[PDB]
Amino acid sequence: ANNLPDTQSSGPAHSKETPALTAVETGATNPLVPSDTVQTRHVIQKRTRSESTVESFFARGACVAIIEVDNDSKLFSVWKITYKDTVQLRRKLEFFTYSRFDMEFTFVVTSNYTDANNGHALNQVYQIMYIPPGAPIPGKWNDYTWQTSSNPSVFYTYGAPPARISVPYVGIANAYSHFYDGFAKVPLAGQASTEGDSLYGAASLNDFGSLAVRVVNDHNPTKLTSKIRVYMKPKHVRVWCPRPPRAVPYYGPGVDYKDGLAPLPGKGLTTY
Amino acid sequence: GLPVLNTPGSNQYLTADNYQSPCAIPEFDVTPPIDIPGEVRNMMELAEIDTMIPLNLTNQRKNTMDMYRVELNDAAHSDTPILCLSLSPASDPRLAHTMLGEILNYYTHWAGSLKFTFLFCGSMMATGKLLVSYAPPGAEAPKSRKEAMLGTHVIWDIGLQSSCTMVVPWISNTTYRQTINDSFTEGGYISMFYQTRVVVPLSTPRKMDILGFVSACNDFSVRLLRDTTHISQEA
Amino acid sequence: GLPVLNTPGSNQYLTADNYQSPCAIPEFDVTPPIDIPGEVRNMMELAEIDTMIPLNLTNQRKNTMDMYRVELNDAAHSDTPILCLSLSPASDPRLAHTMLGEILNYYTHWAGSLKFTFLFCGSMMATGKLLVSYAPPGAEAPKSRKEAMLGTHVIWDIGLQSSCTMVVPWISNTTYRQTINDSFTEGGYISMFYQTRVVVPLSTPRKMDILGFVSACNDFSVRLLRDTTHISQEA
Amino acid sequence: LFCGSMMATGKLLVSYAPPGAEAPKSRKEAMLGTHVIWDIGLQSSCTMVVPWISNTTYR
Amino acid sequence: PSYSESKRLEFVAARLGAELRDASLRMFGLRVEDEGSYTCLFVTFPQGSRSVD
Amino acid sequence: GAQVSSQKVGAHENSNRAYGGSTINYTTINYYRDSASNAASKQDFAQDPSKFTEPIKDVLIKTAPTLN
Amino acid sequence: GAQVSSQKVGAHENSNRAYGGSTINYTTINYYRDSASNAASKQDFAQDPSKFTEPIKDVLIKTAPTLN
Amino acid sequence: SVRVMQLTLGNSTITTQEAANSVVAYGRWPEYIKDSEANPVDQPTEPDVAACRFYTLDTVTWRKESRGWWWKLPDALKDMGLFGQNMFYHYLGRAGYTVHVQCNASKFHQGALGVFAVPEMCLAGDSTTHMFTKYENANPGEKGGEFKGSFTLDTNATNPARNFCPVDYLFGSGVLAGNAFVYPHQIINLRTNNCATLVLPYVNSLSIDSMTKHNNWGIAILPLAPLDFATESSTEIPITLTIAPMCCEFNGLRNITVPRTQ
Ligand SMILES: COc1ccc(OCc2ccc(COc3c(Cl)cccc3Cl)cc2)c(Cl)c1
Repeated sequence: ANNLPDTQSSGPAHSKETPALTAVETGATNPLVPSDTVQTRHVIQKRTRSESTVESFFARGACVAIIEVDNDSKLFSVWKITYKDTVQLRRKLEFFTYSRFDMEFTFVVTSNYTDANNGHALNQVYQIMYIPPGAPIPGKWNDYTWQTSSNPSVFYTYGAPPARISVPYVGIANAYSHFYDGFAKVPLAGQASTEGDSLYGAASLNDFGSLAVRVVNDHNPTKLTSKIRVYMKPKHVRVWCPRPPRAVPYYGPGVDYKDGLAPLPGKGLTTY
Repeated sequence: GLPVLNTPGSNQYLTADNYQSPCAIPEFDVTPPIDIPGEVRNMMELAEIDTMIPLNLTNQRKNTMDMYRVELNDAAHSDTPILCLSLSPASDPRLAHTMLGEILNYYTHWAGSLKFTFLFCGSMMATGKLLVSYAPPGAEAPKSRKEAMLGTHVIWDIGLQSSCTMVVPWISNTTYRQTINDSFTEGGYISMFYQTRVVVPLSTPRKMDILGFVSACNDFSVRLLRDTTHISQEA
Repeated sequence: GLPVLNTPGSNQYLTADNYQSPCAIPEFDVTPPIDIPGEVRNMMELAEIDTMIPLNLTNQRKNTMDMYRVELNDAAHSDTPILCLSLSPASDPRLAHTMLGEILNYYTHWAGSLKFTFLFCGSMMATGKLLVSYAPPGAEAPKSRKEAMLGTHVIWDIGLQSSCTMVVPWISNTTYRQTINDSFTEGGYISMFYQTRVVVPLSTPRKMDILGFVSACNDFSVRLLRDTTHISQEA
Repeated sequence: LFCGSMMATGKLLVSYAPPGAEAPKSRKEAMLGTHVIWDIGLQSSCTMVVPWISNTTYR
Repeated sequence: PSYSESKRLEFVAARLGAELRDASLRMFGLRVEDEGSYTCLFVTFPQGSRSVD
Repeated sequence: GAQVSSQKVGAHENSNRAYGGSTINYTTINYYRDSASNAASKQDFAQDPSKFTEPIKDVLIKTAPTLN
Repeated sequence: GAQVSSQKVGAHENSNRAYGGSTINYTTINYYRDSASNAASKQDFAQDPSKFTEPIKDVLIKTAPTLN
Repeated sequence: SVRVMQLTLGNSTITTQEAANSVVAYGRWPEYIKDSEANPVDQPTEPDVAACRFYTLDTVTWRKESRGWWWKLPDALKDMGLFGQNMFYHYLGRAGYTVHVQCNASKFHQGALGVFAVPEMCLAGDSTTHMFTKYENANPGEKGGEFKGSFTLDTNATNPARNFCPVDYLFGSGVLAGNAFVYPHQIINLRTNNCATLVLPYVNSLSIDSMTKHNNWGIAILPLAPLDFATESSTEIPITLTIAPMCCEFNGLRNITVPRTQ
């Protein structure tokens, strides 16, 4: 996040040192600066790379999900936690193979009457319950699971500033894997083809669990719908192994492609 | 309690704010880190790595491996350009999709020097001298070697060292340029010509390819994070 | 008053927050404590106590005192397993309801070593050697003593010391495993075989039981508190 | 010693397999024993050392 | 398809790809390993980390 | 009356602030007279499980024979 | 437990306060025990791109012949 | 000089007279797990010279029409001597590698091969079903696979191939191939060098993992400039791949794993 070096003045040359010539076969990039190939003046550099630090690049709340609940089973909804339901944050994360950070979740809740001239309801309160992989998932908008004696819940009152909570680095590995070239199972010799088969590039069937959202108020016959837009921001970021960015449209959770396979336009070789 | 006064901006949600919030999973035993190879601290580190340029975007070559190959031949000397490009790293179709261009499309401003490296993939028996040029904006885009030679240029002699780098110095009026095609912040023209000609003996291929690479210099910086147009989502 | 700005998260109720609040019964004369025996500081203390495993969940034995008894006999040597188990402490039906399994079901991740102790309840006149085994995941689950003997194992000689402990070391790829049946974090197999055979003289019972116990080692830990599926409430 | 012309190039694998197994008949078997991958060029020759690997003190 | 250990099971769904689930299970065998009861619970990106016994 | 404790940093930012200074400390001040109003400090200690794991009168070594 | 850092002043007001004093400093205090609750300090460091730009075994000088 | 080298590992030596230096991925040389980064508690096995030696996989042939080749590690070495034995006998395994690609021609030939080492090299499949490629197809072993010039969707619903369909210009994963230079690499330009040498440390988000379930590195070879000779439309030059595992350590010994095949 710092300063750039100054440009030193450089005069003419006539020597056996040729920085302009190189050999990219080695796998290295030629570290030339302007003064290597032209005469330069002294410039005191004041520009910095403060905004391109790994932290500043991700320091934005991106939408990862839009959970919908109809307060007239739709009285409650469950969202399997992921960053792949949307494309924008996903593409930025995928510039790297591994990552490690904390997360900040902000929830923007909106609601409205479906009918322009019918129904009425008192102010709604929402419960956003996190169900860690293993915990019982709600079957009804009002069954015993909503007691949350151990699961973390967030109760949001409609109209209040967006709710917000922080989550630590929760991975079971030392870093989050954006790419996993493997399987969760190894098919063994002799077992039925139905056996030992698993998805390519998938780890746990339930990585991070899911969110169960519901309106706590008793539902009125009035037609109402609410949407909880989930925004996530990685804070305290560290990333490893850069990768080229996604060039063609995403086709699922994997690196699969199908449709926009011809991303580049035509342009004449000798056309400026 | 302590008397307070709520100021405008209260209860809002700025997508770019930086505040504290309660932890939903308190006292969690966080898995410690390990020293994984290849850690990155700044996005500009990635912009400084040579990435191959898709120079040949002709209808038959675009979106194939041929878009990266620019063919040369042993024909008699000509003053016509081998290739032409505009210094619009984030918007020119040939630069916009390189690693450098991809990163620039997440920012609104860019400033700094760039360098273009060309690799000769002909046989060892092939020789030749080429002129790589850069013309700052404001005049007619060079169409002959005679005009190109009047601007910044490097005369590349082919031999043992297979590649040649031409640095495009930061010559600008504004302190930062925009990542969109805009005349006010236009960057100039890059072109290549034959200085002499490619010469090969008998029993040797008379046509060969050259590959181009682009990377940022150590004085390169970008600012104003924005969203890219390189990724979309229908429905 | 003092100018303030309300940040997002204001007026919410995080079920896992940790704030102060006014006391509804101020100046209350609290009854002082007494030194009651058996105080607990950490839930892991309970996971380190041996608890009997319901190993025999066959239809006639499950949910009876017989689910805890695994019967042996003085038959000639066989290479077939006496019992088989999967190292899924929170999900395997035989482990999920032990004190260890009960606690693991209130957490999402577990890591550490475990130990299985077996008690021989035959007569004093009975002798025998048994092989207790643990095979890390990835290969075929052992079905003969020949395969089991290739992994971690303890050859138990029966005599004065009635019990034998086999430690299942922490051998994992991930830093923590999940408390659900998931192949990515699978733990391996536990099995028992006859090394020689149980031998008894005349006028002595030819069949006897062994009881199994499971507890966590001192390097065992769990994280991410969650709700258990072991308790429900209808209406 | 390579006695081809200067214009000739090539890479060869010289191998040594201690006794006891099947004598190598493919490069795949030979490559599992002691071997030197010879790249032809300026230095015309290549040496492969057959180390003393024996059970007896003398053969 | 992952067999959580009850060796006497058969799973028949168009898996490793997707469908989605109108899956059929089978328990052989062949003894009266009876009931008791059984449940069938699914997971969903929208609301559906839930089902019915 | 402020209590300043240090946090156990999990994920580290590419800053020196993530490794030292007041940037890895947190501050606390009690506003209520009754201790019941206080939050939980969560700086909780552990103990020896022996009272449960080995409530034996005559102490025994694992290497040595239990039944002697 | 307050952390006092200085700001990098961009646009300067016609004041001496715009050039010095606590007027170009900002104050921070952590209120939560878990480091996850903390904001980002943003005083982030940089590094050498060499691991990517020149992952070469035998180090080479730009003035000197790459292929030697 | 930058051009002459000799690599010795165990009982195997490789010599080259036309190198273009060597690349050490991310500047990290392979190493063993330190006690501070250790996870499995059991004593590891370290075969050393028996496993850390040069193994030559099958030779492929480069023609004017070739699109490219790919391999996965440790997969390509699963049947290689004692390295493969240790891989299958242990639940966990870790290793680094020295990849040496060989390709000689003559002074009248042209062509350039881009040799890339990619961590977590996930490839694209052939069906509309996501992540449908089956284990047997994803792990070809020493023979590896090939890149294609175009995407062709498998439509046989009765018998889906469940294979990869790596399009070359899309780097087999939906990214542009010209940007693959951000990964450790070397280029074998026929007018300059004979080979490419890359030293790869162990890269993963864990200290040790299952070698049968997970491939850490992928080796991709793409013709950047096609093969051409004198006037022979007909030209074929072999490309031999020699890889040596380094700092091998395995944990969790049991009975041997025998994976399902074809
Ligand atoms: C590589 O990029 C990643 C890695 C992990 C991720 O998710 C991990 C994750 C785990 C648990 C929770 C649970 O968080 C919550 C809690 Cl406790 C309470 C209330 C609401 C929420 Cl929301 C949320 C996210 C994401 Cl979104 C991107």
